[PDB]
Amino acid sequence: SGFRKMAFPSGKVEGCMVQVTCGTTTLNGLWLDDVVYCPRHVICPNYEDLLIRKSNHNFLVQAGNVQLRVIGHSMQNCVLKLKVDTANPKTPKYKFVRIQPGQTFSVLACYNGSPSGVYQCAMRPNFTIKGSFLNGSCGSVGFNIDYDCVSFCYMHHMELPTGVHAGTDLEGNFYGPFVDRQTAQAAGTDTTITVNVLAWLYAAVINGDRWFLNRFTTTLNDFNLVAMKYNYEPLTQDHVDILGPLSAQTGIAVLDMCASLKELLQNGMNGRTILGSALLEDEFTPFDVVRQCSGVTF
Amino acid sequence: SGFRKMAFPSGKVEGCMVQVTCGTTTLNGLWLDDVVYCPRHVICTSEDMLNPNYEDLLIRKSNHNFLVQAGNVQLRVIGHSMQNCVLKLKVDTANPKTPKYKFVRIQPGQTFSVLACYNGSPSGVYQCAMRPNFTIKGSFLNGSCGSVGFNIDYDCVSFCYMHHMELPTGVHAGTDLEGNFYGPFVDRQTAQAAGTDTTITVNVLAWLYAAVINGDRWFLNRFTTTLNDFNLVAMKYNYEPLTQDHVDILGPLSAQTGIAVLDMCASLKELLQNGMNGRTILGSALLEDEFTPFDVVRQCSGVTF
Ligand SMILES: CN(C)c1ccc2cncc(NC(=O)Cc3cccc(Cl)c3)c2c1
Ligand SMILES: CN(C)c1ccc2cncc(NC(=O)Cc3cccc(Cl)c3)c2c1
Ligand SMILES: [Cl-]
Repeated sequence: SGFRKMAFPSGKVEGCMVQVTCGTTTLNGLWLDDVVYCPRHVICPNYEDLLIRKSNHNFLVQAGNVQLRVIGHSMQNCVLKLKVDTANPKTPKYKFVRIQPGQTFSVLACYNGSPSGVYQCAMRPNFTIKGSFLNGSCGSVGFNIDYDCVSFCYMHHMELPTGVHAGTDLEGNFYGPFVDRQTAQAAGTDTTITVNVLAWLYAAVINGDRWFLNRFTTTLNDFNLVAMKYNYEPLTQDHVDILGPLSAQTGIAVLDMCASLKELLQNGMNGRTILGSALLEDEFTPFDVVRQCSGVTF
Repeated sequence: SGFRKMAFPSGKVEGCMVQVTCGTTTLNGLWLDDVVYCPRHVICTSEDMLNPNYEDLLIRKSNHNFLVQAGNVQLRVIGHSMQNCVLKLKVDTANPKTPKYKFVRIQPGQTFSVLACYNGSPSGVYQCAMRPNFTIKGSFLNGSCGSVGFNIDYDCVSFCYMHHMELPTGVHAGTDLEGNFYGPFVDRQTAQAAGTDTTITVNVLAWLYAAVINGDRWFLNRFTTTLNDFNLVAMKYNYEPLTQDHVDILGPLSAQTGIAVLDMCASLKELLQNGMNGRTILGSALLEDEFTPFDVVRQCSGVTF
């Protein structure tokens, strides 16, 4: 029993974190095989013009107490790839994957190439992440683990004026309409991840919290008309299908759980909590709920 | 900016997790140097749990009855001893991945990271706090026994908890790494219930200072209070008493934000009376008590927004 915001074990990623220094800027790099990946703003913009002026020895890469030798450099979108003379002996089995808004991942926050903490978060529908990052955190990475393979999905680049964070996949493509430069950029209006709130309501039922259940059902169209009014993302048939296993386990149809959610939006919690929360939680996917209520190991 | 429930990186602990098997029971062990630490109830059957005589059950076992598996490698047990509610299995191989470590016993209100494990394989990491009633609100399924709680301030792992059991309310009970239980619990299937839980007042105050550091001041007021008047009001909402030690510990956060501890106590009193009125504090609609003053200083910026 119990339900916590759980991150993947970070060990396989900790063994890849390095410190990258260029001039006065120090940030984090990800060392996989003989390449160190880091945000291209470490050279700071006309990034090709700034990069052409740099030589290999201008990039100082430190792995623990060992200085790595940079033997080449190239840029891929907003990510700088530093070829080093030593392959990381701790390189895990890995993939670079681009995630969708609503999907969750673990973040290993780092400063000076040293991991300081791990937390779980979700890619918001406005493509920002509500992270916890201070100056020096750039280059910290987001990941998921499937079996023994680490899927790297995020690299931290910047903090927006509202305190939320923006970054790229490991191929340097930003999530959201953001650019790596000091300009007037703002996070768009955010919405609630509906399929994740539904998954969290199923987790609450599995853990013995059923006060919000009712005898009613709804159509997908009527639910979406209600959901649009409360700044909730539309629920698609794909979301209904994905919630199938949780529906079969608890005996509560997806549209029956939607009728519970509709009543919670229209009337509130009335002084009650669900899984120790007074707000509807949207940072657990249906897969996260099934995994945490089954004990899958890595 | 931002404020998350943050756990320590778990790598140094993952390299210590092993699977311990005795008869039909399989649970987790912590392999440090040449010793595997695990809950002594691994030697029990479910029938034995009502009134187990661990000394009588242990004397009947030999080294080769304990199967220890580290990854895909079987370790050889060359000795065994019991220390309180933990079993210490001497093995013939020292763990090459043994980090710099200490065994520390924590007090209620202290936080720590938990690496939940099944069959010696880590599945997840989360942050939690030792409740005032000595239980932890964890997330554990069957097979999680032996999973450990820890802190990693600098490069040294301080092990503070080993998971032993789940109480009827769904909360969890366990021991320090010397086998002494936190709370009035026993590793026995008997009528045991968690005592009435309370809110960790000093942690809620630390979290209110974190909110001010991050730029939010809506909950502040023009009042102050005495420590005694604050405690009289706090006890009525099931909040732990705030001691002079707690006031002293909050000193640095008070100096950084410019808000006296008893001035922040007056804001908390008002929050308890009024509720949040549709507002949130650091993205939460409830008063959060699982961040210590030390956690806030470690996570938050040194410059107040
Ligand atoms: C310095 N400061 C108070 C913080 C605090 C917190 C910060 C958290 N994350 C990242 C930071 N870094 C940046 O956003 C630097 C930056 C500026 C312009 C463009 C880009 Cl791509 C990157 C933080 C910076
Ligand atoms: C079996 N099951 C549904 C769960 C679920 C969840 C569980 C979470 N933690 C531990 C479990 N294990 C125990 O509490 C076994 C036990 C029983 C009586 C006394 C002792 Cl010392 C140990 C869990 C067991
Ligand atoms: Cl302590």
